[PDB]
Amino acid sequence: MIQGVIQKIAGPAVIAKGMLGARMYDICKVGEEGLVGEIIRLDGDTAFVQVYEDTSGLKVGEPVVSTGLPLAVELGPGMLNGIYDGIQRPLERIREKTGIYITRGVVVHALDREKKWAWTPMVKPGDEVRGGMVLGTVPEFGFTHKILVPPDVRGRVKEVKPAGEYTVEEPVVVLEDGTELKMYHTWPVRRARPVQRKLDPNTPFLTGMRILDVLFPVAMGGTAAIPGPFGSGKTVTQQSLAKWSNADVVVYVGCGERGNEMTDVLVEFPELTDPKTGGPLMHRTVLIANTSNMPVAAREASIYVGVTIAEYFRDQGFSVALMADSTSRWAEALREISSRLEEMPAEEGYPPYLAARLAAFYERAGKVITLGGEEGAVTIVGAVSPPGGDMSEPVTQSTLRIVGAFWRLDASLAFRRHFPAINWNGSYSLFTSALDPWYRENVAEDYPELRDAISELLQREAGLQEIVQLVGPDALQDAERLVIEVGRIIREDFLQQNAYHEVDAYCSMKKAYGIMKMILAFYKEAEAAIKRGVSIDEILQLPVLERIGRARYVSEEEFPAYFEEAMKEIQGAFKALA
Amino acid sequence: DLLKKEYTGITYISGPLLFVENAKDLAYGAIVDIKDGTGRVRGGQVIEVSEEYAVIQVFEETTGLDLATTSVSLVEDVARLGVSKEMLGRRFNGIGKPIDGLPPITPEKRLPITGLPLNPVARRKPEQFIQTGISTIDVMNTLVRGQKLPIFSGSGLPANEIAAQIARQATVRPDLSGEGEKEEPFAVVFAAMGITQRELSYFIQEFERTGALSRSVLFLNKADDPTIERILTPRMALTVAEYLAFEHDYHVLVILTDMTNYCEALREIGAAREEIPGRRGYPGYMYTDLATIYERAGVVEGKKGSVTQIPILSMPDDDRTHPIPDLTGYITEGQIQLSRELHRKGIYPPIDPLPSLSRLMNNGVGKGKTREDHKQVSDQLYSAYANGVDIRKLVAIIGEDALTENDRRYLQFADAFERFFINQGQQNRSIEESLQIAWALLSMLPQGELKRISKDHIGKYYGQKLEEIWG
Amino acid sequence: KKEYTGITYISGPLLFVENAKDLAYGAIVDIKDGTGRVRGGQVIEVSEEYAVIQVFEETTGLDLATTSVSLVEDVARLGVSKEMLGRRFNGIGKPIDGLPPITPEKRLPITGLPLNPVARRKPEQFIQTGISTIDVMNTLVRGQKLPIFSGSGLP
Ligand SMILES: Nc1ncnc2c1ncn2[C@@H]1O[C@H](COP(=O)(O)OP(=O)(O)O)[C@@H](O)[C@H]1O
Ligand SMILES: [Mg+2]
Repeated sequence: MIQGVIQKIAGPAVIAKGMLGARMYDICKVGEEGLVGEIIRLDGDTAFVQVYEDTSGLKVGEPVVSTGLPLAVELGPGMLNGIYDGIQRPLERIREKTGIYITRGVVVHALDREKKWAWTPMVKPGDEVRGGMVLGTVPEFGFTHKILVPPDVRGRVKEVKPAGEYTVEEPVVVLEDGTELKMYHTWPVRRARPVQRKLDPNTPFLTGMRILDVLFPVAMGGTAAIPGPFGSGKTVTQQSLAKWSNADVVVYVGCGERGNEMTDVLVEFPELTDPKTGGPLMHRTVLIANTSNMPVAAREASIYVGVTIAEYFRDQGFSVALMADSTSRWAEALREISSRLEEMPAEEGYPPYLAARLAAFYERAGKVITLGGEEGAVTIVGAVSPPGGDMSEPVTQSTLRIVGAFWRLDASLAFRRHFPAINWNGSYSLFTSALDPWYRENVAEDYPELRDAISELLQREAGLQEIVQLVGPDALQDAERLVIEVGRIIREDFLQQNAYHEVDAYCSMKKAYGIMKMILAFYKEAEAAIKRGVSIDEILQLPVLERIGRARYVSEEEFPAYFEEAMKEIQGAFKALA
Repeated sequence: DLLKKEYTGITYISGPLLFVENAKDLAYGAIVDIKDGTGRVRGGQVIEVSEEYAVIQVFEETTGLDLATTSVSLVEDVARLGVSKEMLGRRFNGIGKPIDGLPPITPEKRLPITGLPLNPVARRKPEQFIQTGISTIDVMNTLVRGQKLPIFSGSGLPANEIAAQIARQATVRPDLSGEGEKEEPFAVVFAAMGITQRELSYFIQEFERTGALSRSVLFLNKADDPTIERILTPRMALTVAEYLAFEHDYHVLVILTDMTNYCEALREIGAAREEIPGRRGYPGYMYTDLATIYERAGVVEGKKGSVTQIPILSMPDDDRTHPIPDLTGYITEGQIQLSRELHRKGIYPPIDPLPSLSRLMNNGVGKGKTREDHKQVSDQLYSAYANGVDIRKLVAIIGEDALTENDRRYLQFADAFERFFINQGQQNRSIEESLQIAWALLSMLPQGELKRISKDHIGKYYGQKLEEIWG
Repeated sequence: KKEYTGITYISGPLLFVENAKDLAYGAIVDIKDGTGRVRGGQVIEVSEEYAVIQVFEETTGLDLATTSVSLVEDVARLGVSKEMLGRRFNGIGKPIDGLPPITPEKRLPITGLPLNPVARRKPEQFIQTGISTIDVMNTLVRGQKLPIFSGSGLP
């Protein structure tokens, strides 16, 4: 392998000379401390290296050693219930090797080499093996971790280990060609894991929020983006999705954000309950943490590590949800490196290849048939942080052209404490028409008609607001004041949801369907009452408004009685007017 | 080592930069001493090193330097500060030298000024409520111990007075939390960057009158001092604060006077080095550089100490979308925004409640901490004030005589809110009095319109008349 | 056939190859590395000392020691035939439907010559698109260029 010496140090960039024979994007060891680096440019006898650690204190002339391999991650049992940094090092053991601060040069293994796992073989000697097939089953936190053949390994089984307890380094299956198969394998983070066939999306990804589940749905293998200014609700929404969604495994990527947000997840998740298994919530969650004051070059590595782990859990037949806390910091890191490369920038200083990276990251999602014949899915939700809320940013515009759903947030709604503050006018979803056969069978036969009626009412209310600004609310006729007040009721009851309330934080589909039915029944009765001769000032003082307006806080187990009482109360109240 | 080595052969001096050719022995980020031909010594730091030449930024001005006699000598490889427990009650300049006439401190440790990132595993959630004595902060934008809560100001707004009042009145309430302990006052670390004499004298006189100088460490960089020294001051101030809090269990409150001057000082160096700019000419790495300062606060698991930050910054032409407030809002955990309109009406403190935010409010309030009705009252106040402000815009079109009876209630609520809740003067309200005033203000609205408050609290606190408090 | 091995610079999507003055501007080349993988590329500048090549795909496995460049074709050409009706292509002429490749009747440059303005004639016949709002009020005539303006969430 190639060795060289440091020629120039400038911030996060190091130029080494004598590096003839090195390859692009290989992992290097820089200096006497052995900092981790990566080659990004070759020029004659010199190579350009970006360092994933702080470079203060380095001197010119220190040796540089090239490993000859790209960045890779260890994939195997023991990844659940843990927290990793940008290059997959466990923080809980850095916490033991070092004090409360993170220092340089710490070498830890991603998977614990001491813990023993109960191995149960499923293949026999003489069997033909192939990439993506299962070799055995190991229990892990109530799941069944399946040992997988690496995607490009073929051969015939010579011998297998009997049932027992082994570490991850123990070779369990030996092939006839002399290659030993362990309980884990390594995979480059920049290569997408191959599959058999992609499938269409026909199953919704339930989030627990009324406005996102009803008005702007996202499918099981779909993608979504949630942009907004600072203080609009991106992090709270993503953490609520991590808490309440129906995904089997949740992967969270903290790319360049606050550390208190990761501390909250580390503290509160072990006390919560997994909705579909009943165990601790943290047992299904994997965290990748790279906070703001961490080294800049590790932000891209965290994103790639997260997506690679999410694809690894896809190959075992699970449905995985991946959350990216901010994809804008990745672009900022790319711009910072591009400054040190002295290359020609794009519209706002970003490198020209930013859109290619963004497209390659998002197209890794989808519902597939795995190499073993099973079915899995990965869904990606990525947040965008525009500068000053300017939605004409290049990153925001690039993301708009590849995602299937768009959840735009508004600062004006967040100012008046109206949450989740989703801008109804600027948001859309492209999975609405494909999920109707699921909704009809699993919720109700007339649910899409109710959803379309609600959308039509919102559109009509949005149409009338140009006149209200012009001549005031009182100039409208009563038939239009009814539309305005019904729109206000919908906005303050159905769309609004409190993520910190004890009951309102989670909402099933049938509860939202009942609320929509109640609102539409009230609107129909009020529309019938106006033409009979009742002034609108009589209608909007009926006590059934408080019955409707507080149906949010009714618990899930108590809702069917409340709904049946309110539907009778509507008819009882509207027959006594005139 | 103990030897010294001098490098001659300076080939370029212009602005804040200086080039030396045969200095390949210098480590990256090291601190050097630049000696003039007349014997004057100036400081510097290496920002780029190579086998061809090294680049050094100069803290002081470059007047009097020449290429024939100037020499550069190494001081140390990594910038370090000598700290001790005995610097409480001392004053230092922008680069750590005493300016009070007392002899220099004797270090117990030498710590790197750049610091290290806190391990997210070793952190813990901040949950201790702090009573500042301001109703618009205590009730609706609650501040907890370990939080970063900057203040967004203007050119003529009294942000310094608000910061001094907060530092004077801040206390915790162990009786509400049931601990029964009696606490000790906060230690104050004060970092001034480009401060003027008019504000520095006010701060000095306020600290003298309150008697808090014996617990304070001061880092002063005046407006006539060299600009490039502003790079170092926040780092040394936070190094001292972290040392005190996490080695001697102090509760440290840190005030940074103006981050706008720090950003201009950073932009000067960024433009001198031909970096790729962001918006409005600021360098592209300003987010990371601001993050290395702010995220040094918080609490640590298994330790009694804490660090609380109150940065102050001025918004250019009151613009919230300027890059400095934009990135500060993206990094910090909330903000307190002053309003010029409230200042023109004579309301003090002129805190605008709608653009203000506190992210850690949910951790430090609720049952068993302050009171069971805190959050719902805050939400109802926010909604009602927003409705009143919205009605104020309809009045400008249709006239206030054409309003309905319902909207006049919201308009009068907004006026009474601005004239009574926000406007408090120099008095020190407790949390209970602030909640009493808030409940007295909510009583002017119909009982059926309090949608965000449960009926249990409404049946317990509603009905109190505002004249019973101010009459 | 001939291979150029004088690579001197790799950075992002570009690479420099020396002594390559025989390559025409805009030609298509194949980039081969030590692992045997072959990538595509296009020449974007030719000079006396070196030529500049923009690389398709990614440049992860490349190195200055074993990389070689060979010529494919001087002008980007496409083989056309009437067998193409019912086929799918990936955007550069490679089938992706699994059927065998077509046999070309001709090979034409993908960049087209301009039409002589004295050779055109006025469009005079319509196309039935089956949509009432297009057929009746905004009729499409044979030889017209009629774009459709849409938003983001529109179908
Ligand atoms: N669904 C919600 N329910 C209640 N409060 C919310 C909701 N969403 C956001 N908030 C409030 O808005 C603030 C937004 O903070 P956060 O989402 O952490 O920052 P950002 O959106 O800028 O990343 C939070 O402090 C939270 O109190
Ligand atoms: Mg956030």
